[PDB]
Amino acid sequence: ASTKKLSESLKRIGDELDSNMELQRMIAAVDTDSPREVFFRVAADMFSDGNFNWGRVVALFYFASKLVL
Amino acid sequence: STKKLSESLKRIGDELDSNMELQRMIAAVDTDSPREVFFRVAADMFSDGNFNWGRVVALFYFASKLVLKA
Repeated sequence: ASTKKLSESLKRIGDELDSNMELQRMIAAVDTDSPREVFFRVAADMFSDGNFNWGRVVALFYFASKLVL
Repeated sequence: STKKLSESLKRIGDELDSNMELQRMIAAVDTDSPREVFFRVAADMFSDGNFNWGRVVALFYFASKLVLKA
């Protein structure tokens, strides 16, 4: 427990997002014609179990960022 | 197709929320000044020089839990 430990945990997590080549490839393999359709399709499957927890929403926000930027 | 990605993202989000160590350290921020905590953690996260989007999203995950507790 400390501010150092928290920063390293977040640093580790963020670095896991960007360096996960499998995720990056799946994200690139989706589409680039019409992001709106891709977003709602991915969102529907992510939440088909009904669980709308904050971690998943942030994952979806990361995905949308890569789609529009 | 879209399924493997959605499953991948769902797993990442559930892992964030089940990171008990992470949830526990974040819950310990009973500070008079959230701003200082925010800048302190953000400074350590970027002390190398790499301002990559993944770290920013994790900082955004942290900041949301930090600020939306009041």
